Amino acid sequence: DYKFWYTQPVPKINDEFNESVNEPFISDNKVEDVRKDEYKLPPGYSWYVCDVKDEKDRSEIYTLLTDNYVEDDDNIFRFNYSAEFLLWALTSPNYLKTWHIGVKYDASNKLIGFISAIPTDICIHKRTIKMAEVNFLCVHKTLRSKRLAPVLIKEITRRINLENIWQAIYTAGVYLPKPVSDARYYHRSINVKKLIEIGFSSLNSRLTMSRAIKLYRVEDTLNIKNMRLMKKKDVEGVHKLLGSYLEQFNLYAVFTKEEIAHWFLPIENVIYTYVNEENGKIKDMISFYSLPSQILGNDKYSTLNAAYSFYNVTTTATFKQLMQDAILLAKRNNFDVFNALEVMQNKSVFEDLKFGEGDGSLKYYLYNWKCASFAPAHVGIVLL
Ligand SMILES: CCCCCCCCCCCCCC(=O)CSCCNC(=O)CCNC(=O)[C@H](O)C(C)(C)COP(=O)(O)OP(=O)(O)OC[C@H]1O[C@@H](n2cnc3c(N)ncnc32)[C@H](O)[C@@H]1OP(=O)(O)O
Ligand SMILES: NCCCCCCCCCC(=O)N[C@@H](CO)C(=O)N[C@@H](CCCCN)C(=O)NCCC1CCCCC1
Ligand SMILES: [Cl-]
Ligand SMILES: [Mg+2]
Repeated sequence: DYKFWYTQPVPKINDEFNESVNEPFISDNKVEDVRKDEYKLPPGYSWYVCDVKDEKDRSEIYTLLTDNYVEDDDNIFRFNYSAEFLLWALTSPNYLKTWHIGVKYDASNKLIGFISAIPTDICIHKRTIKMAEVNFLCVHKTLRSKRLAPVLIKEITRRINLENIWQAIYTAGVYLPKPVSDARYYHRSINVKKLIEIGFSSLNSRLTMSRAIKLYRVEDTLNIKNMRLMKKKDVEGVHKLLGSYLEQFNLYAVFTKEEIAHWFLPIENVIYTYVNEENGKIKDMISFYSLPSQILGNDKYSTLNAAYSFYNVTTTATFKQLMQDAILLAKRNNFDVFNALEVMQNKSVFEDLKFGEGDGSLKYYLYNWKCASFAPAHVGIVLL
């Protein structure tokens, strides 16, 4: 059952809506009526507002997620967002410090839970709505299944509603009421022997080690020869190319110029964006973010270096050629695997480019919004 989720303005498990339905579960909400008081925590635990711009607070969030964040279904790989990744993820334009909420255990003064949101304009089925994007919900492994997570959820909802914002977008690997879409992850091996060693991949009695290395070999030469790291001059051209491209989709972020600068200007070991400029015009782009996983219980390796497909647009090449070059640039940047969801145009190139189907899928959710669900080809946004 979903005893907490049932109490929320989200679809029931059997709710099915027509294409023409595109509206809040609960309208005419009033900032005036929102609770002013912080939700109650169990005895000896306290809210804490985290300053992600302070290196020590940001270290505390980092340590909590390194120890306690999401794993694969077999508990071998744990997401290991870097501290600098977290700074970038949480400091987007017009972010609110008061949306970065920790919970401390009073007796140790240590952070045991966290939840965050950033503001984002989201276009769902051709209506743009101010939303919050919720991410990084984490409770310490030692305090699980004590119903802390609905306290964290209800508290960020209250803070977000104080800002006159009544919809949110979030993603999870767990099934919850009720996905507006569901995208499988696919994986394109780069460092094959490592991936075998750590049990990310496997060999069969058809594939020997040398065969598997040969299969995934790539030519160190770009299809689009001028693709280069994006520069601050490129920001308006990226904004034009990406903004135009994204409008075809059922669900996508509407980016200002300033969000473009934030979300794409490269930061080593965090975000990589490459552009093809022609005539002072940006005609193609490739982006991917770095998200390592800590490898649990492997004597030889501690970390799996992984690049995640972000936003990719081509006007002068094929999309296969574009994504071939995205794999190469990730190889050039020392990544072991290139990961992508079956969103946008991506699935169309998976078989050709030797991506393998994963064992997880990422569900997309909206809070307080009622709409038809859609196939993930129609999803045009990637959350972190
Ligand atoms: C308008 C503004 C709106 C703002 C708010 C919008 C919504 C934002 C929602 C958040 C979006 C975050 C997106 C995001 O960060 C990306 S998805 C990743 C979330 N993080 C992890 O998976 C970290 C590893 N696990 C944990 O820390 C814990 O297991 C957590 C904290 C997840 C659950 O802690 P726990 O100790 O295992 O459980 P209880 O405390 O006993 O709580 C049980 C209740 O929590 C429901 N639950 C479990 N996992 C959930 C999940 N991933 N989303 C939503 N709900 C989730 C569960 O169904 C149950 O409710 P139910 O009885 O109805 O079934
Ligand atoms: N919601 C925001 C973020 C948090 C939610 C994120 C939810 C996802 C959490 C992590 C997760 O399950 N990853 C999956 C996605 O497939 C994953 O890596 N599988 C890998 C490793 C499986 C390890 C064993 N079990 C996987 O299949 N390799 C197969 C690779 C292979 C390459 C060669 C060709 C065939 C397949
Ligand atoms: Cl080259
Ligand atoms: Mg709990």
